[PDB]
Amino acid sequence: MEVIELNKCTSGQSFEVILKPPSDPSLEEIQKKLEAAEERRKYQEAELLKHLAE
Amino acid sequence: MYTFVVRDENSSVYAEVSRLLLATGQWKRLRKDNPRFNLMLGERNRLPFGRLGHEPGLVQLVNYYRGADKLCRKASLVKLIKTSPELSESCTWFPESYVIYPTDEREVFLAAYNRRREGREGNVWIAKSSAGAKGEGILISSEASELLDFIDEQGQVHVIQKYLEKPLLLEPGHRKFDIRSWVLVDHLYNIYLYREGVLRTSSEPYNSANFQDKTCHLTNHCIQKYGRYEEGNEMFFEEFNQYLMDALNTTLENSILLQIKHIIRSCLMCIEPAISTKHLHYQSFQLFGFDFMVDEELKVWLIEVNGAPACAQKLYAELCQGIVDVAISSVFPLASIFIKLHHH
Amino acid sequence: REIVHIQAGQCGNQIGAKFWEVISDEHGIDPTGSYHGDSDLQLERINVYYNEATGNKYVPRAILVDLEPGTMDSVRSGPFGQIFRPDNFVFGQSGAGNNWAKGHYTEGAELVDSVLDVVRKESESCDCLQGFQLTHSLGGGTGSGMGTLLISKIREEYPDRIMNTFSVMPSPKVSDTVVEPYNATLSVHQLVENTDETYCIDNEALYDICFRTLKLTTPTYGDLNHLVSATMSGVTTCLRFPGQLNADLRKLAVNMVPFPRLHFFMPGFAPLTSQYRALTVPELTQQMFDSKNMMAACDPRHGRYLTVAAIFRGRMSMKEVDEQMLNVQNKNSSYFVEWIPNNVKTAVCDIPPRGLKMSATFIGNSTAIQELFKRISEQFTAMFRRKAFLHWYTGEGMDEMEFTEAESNMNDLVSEYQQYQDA
Amino acid sequence: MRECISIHVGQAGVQIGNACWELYCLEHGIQPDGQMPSDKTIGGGDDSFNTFFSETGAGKHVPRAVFVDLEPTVIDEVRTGTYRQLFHPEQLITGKEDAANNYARGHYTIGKEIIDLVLDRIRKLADQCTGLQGFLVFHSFGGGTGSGFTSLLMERLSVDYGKKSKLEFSIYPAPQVSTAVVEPYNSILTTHTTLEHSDCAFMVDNEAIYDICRRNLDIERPTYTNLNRLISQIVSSITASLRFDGALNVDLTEFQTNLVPYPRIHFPLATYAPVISAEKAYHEQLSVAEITNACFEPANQMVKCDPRHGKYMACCLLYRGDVVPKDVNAAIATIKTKRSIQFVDWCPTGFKVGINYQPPTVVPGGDLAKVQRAVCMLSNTTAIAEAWARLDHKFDLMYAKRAFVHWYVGEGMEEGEFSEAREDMAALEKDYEEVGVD
Ligand SMILES: Nc1nc2c(ncn2[C@@H]2O[C@H](COP(=O)(O)OP(=O)(O)OP(=O)(O)O)[C@@H](O)[C@H]2O)c(=O)[nH]1
Ligand SMILES: Nc1ncnc2c1ncn2[C@@H]1O[C@H](COP(=O)(O)OP(=O)(O)CP(=O)(O)O)[C@@H](O)[C@H]1O
Ligand SMILES: Nc1cc(C(F)(F)F)c(-c2cc(N3CCOCC3)nc(N3CCCC3)n2)cn1
Ligand SMILES: Nc1nc2c(ncn2[C@@H]2O[C@H](COP(=O)(O)OP(=O)(O)O)[C@@H](O)[C@H]2O)c(=O)[nH]1
Ligand SMILES: [Ca+2]
Ligand SMILES: [Ca+2]
Ligand SMILES: [Ca+2]
Ligand SMILES: [Ca+2]
Ligand SMILES: [Mg+2]
Ligand SMILES: [Mg+2]
Ligand SMILES: [Mg+2]
Repeated sequence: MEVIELNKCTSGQSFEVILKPPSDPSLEEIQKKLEAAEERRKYQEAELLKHLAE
Repeated sequence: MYTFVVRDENSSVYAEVSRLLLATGQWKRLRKDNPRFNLMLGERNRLPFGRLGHEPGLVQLVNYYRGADKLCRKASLVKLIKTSPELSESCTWFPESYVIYPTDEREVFLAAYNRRREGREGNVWIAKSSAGAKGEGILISSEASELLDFIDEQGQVHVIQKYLEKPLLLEPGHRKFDIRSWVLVDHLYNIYLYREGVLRTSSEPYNSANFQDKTCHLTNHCIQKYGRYEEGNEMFFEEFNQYLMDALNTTLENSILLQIKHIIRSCLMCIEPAISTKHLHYQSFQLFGFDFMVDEELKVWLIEVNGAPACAQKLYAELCQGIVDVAISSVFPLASIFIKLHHH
Repeated sequence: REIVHIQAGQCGNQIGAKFWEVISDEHGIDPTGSYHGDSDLQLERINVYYNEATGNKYVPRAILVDLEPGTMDSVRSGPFGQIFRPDNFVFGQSGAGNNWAKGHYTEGAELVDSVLDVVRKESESCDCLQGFQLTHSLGGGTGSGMGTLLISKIREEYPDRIMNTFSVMPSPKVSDTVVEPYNATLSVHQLVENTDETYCIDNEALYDICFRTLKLTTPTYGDLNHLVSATMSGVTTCLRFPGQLNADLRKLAVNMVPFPRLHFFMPGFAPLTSQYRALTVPELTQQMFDSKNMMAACDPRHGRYLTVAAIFRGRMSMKEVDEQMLNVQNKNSSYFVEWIPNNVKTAVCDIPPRGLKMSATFIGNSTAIQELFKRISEQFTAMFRRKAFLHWYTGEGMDEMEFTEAESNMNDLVSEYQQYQDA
Repeated sequence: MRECISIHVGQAGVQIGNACWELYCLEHGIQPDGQMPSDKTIGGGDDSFNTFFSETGAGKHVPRAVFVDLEPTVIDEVRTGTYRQLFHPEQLITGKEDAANNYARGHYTIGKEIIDLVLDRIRKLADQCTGLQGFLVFHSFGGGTGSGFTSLLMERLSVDYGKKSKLEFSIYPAPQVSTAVVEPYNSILTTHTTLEHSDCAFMVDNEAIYDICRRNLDIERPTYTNLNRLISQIVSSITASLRFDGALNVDLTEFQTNLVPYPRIHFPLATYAPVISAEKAYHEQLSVAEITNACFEPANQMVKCDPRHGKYMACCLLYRGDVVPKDVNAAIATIKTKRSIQFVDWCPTGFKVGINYQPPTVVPGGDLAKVQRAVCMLSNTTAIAEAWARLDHKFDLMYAKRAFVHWYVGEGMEEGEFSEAREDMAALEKDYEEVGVD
């Protein structure tokens, strides 16, 4: 059980105790997904409005 | 009222418990996957402990201790006994055992075997695995080389344990036996030893010559099927105690049961910090089957601990009722057959 | 988050008027629209149902529709008749003669654009319109036929707003004409497609509660409507008062409707008493789940609950409420589907209704509601197989096919409930 | 000195941020009007508290925080409450109508229309930073906004601030504390989309906080205020290293470095002690040994689960108050001989310890008693996967019938995102199993 890396200041202290040793999507891709979801909402609304016009 | 679920259809013990609960008028059985239960009679394998104790307003209890497999698998029992300082390498009631894969103790086993072959001491060992379910996959041999080849043919972990060459033999018959003790640990980690045990006996005389014949050497009830000395190769404590009094001028309590109680206490106290559900968001109890051997000096030896034991037929009623009184109704009360092993 | 309220036809306007009496009282609003309450909790969410006119007057966001003037003259003469914005009375002179086709296709079609003009004028002055609630019966002509025509025109103009109805289901026990099963079946078809939530108020259950429980030998519509206005106050409590949990119409529909067509709710209320006696929390909880307290004449033990909302009003032990709610589920463990976890929600509001120290309102989405639609479908078929009374409808330009389609769709709805009752 | 920007999203994120900044102001001697009499550098500085607060020429100390919600009622409380003078109006962003407990509505429908405005407001805080470390993101798993808008925000922050660290404080759903029925869906959808974008996430299960409040504070029916003040103490002890002089966890990177050896497995378990009732007139002060021991009691964890049946990958102890290293090592010695503390074989068995001498600050008139010493343990244990299994199972029950799925498809989400998200969680559960089980 060894203590290492003891650092002290007026606010407190920090240290390590060892008990045992061991044995992205782009901007365009995001806006594509957003717009694909928006167009699917637009499609469903147009189907609704078409159904209502009937 | 109270609710429970059943997830091991193959449990003889808890089918009877379920039957008792229903016939109190205060328990209702729900479907297997209804999460709103008070009590879970869980599956043997992959039990979802992580889903227990998160139902608002339900006190939840389960009939298994998470982590008790450490005691109830032959491999981990050996590792537990060796590496637990409270059991230590110096433990005197567990036969010399080694875990062998086809961590691994292949070399240290041969080192003690060499001392035995050089010493001309009795050098007979038995190799088994908890994966060898019900009378399958056991080899007893006086040659270490022959034992290992048996392990390599199967693809699972085995333990090599010193076969007890000098067992206590019942008379008449010159015949081997083992002792099963049932132990209930409740949610408070009280340890309750059921008053009644059973001796599983061998029907055929013990023969120290050939270990090729595994019938007078394996006491397992399934392997015996027989019955001429006792009904079903089972002798109960009243008879065995009367035998010990008549043939050996001693009692079951003095010569054997004090040791059995010591061994049960030692094993279960050892793993208590790792499995206790005191201060957990759900509670456990479990019924255990401890298997012991007795040698000719009336020394008791632990062979294995079973985590999902069956019971002797004429004892199902009493013991299952005891499970309800002590383990279930103590948590869920409605509107002794056990010996409490006191500890810490 | 404003709500626009519409009430159509005789039933719709009489139950609507009582709704506004009750919630005006709860919010401290007198019959002249002046606030005279004693708690800021009364005004905090008052804009959900009222506009603020100059002079600190509150005006219901309410539109009153009918094809004959009679019931709306009664409302204007009624107790709170003067709070309604006079421009929001929209009525004809012809009537609809208890005839869905007159409400939906002929007489109603002449009036509906005027109604939509008023609806549009209310929506335009909404900071953020939540949606619409319609009160109406399904057994007559104006509320049933013109009401569902209105719902269809509102959805077309506001397809992204929530549409809710309180719909009174006909019963032979409290019947005006024999054609009610025709009118109700044509309406259920509309509601299946164009509402997000329908509170099914069964005149059979309302009658039975008045007769058996309230011990009223001869119930009147006034007596049935007391039960409705109290239930309506309960179900809208979580929209009208600064209760936590932050519930608007859409959040309510999201939590109550797991499949779009299965949005027909069984409401319930407790207490119903034939009194000054203190009602304990166990009693409220037991009663609100009792079939005898439910306003759709369906036995909940004949099906399974998909979702449940339970609203407690008054000052009571929250811990005792949670306790009793968890208790009632265990006594009814079979009757909740196991494949929607935690499908029972409990809400509390400190403001009790008038004259009660505490009460509880139940909203169940139960598969047992299929019993209501089975009753109607039986009564529909008994007449329709002999084409009885059909000339009243074919004389308004309808074809038999349209009756066949509406019957098919209702029987599909029934089998849908049965399918999830066994899942 | 390196700045940290806090972002609070949805009702849970906003109300918790209120509790946190209230506590920070108490901890740093900042009054509700933003003045800080002890800060003798007027109008500027690079002290440790400046990582969270900027300064005007008038001496106002201004949180580096954005508050985002899709309806205005929660943030309107900020604008009118005790600390209204603290925040610039541009920092408090509200929309018109909320996500209705619908991830797809927060992420796609409404997210699309407000995300650029949020980024613009965040950019304006960033433009005031001489060396931005990155972001602390507070949100529920279960809310439509907390789940759906946060996941969109996290994606765009990676695009706009690719080199910056991102930490989460996430409220995990519990039915005791008011829940929507679809919160399992929202939790999985947001964890899937956010996983690649979070460097370290601190999950708080409302069930655990609820239970600590009932059991230790003797509160029969905890409110959000009760819950949020307890949560803010834990947050404060996690962030105290960024706001005070110190040598442990001094920048956001150090959280990954110390707690997260495998990027996907970035969910440390927080345990906190002691929680003592203020109404408790008689109170006996707990020792370093005792508060350290309490760190291995499931009853004090921010997520109920059993570390004894998992394995540790890292473990930090953060003490506040009257603690010295001697007592910590003596306590650790005793606990290691008494408890089940198993590390994975490829990690050193040990503890990084940080001590801050200022004892915990508590809100005057609140429910927590002022104590002479407290500790927060951050341990990355595989036992926290129990919380993933619970959630994944509730998701499975509903999704097998497609219950409520039409609400999400109706907002333009494809049904495939559900199974995609669920298969990612199944892989996450497999990662935990591979690390932790023998
Ligand atoms: N601990 C805590 N949890 C909260 C708080 N507010 C809400 N929650 C939890 O957060 C979840 C609800 O999500 P919210 O944050 O309220 O929803 P939202 O992000 O505002 O999204 P919307 O659906 O648009 O309202 C539930 O599980 C609540 O229990 C809070 O102040 N503290
Ligand atoms: N070290 C040893 N010395 C002598 N006999 C032994 C022994 N180990 C095992 N045996 C015998 O072999 C039999 C079976 O052993 P074991 O109990 O390990 O296998 P098992 O799990 O398949 C049956 P059970 O579940 O009833 O214990 C025992 O009844 C015992 O008689
Ligand atoms: N008229 C009402 C009233 C309520 C009430 F009061 F808010 F509970 C509700 C309701 C809301 C809700 N929430 C959840 C999230 O917070 C917003 C309100 N969740 C639920 N439930 C029922 C099924 C399980 C969830 N139901 C619905 N309709
Ligand atoms: N509960 C209740 N039901 C009513 C009331 N008035 C009519 N009904 C029922 O509603 C149906 C008649 O429809 P009605 O509203 O009178 O016709 P409309 O004016 O054309 O919409 C029948 O089922 C009646 O039993 C009422 O005030 N209360
Ligand atoms: Ca005309
Ligand atoms: Ca017009
Ligand atoms: Ca300064
Ligand atoms: Ca990144
Ligand atoms: Mg066995
Ligand atoms: Mg009429
Ligand atoms: Mg919100």
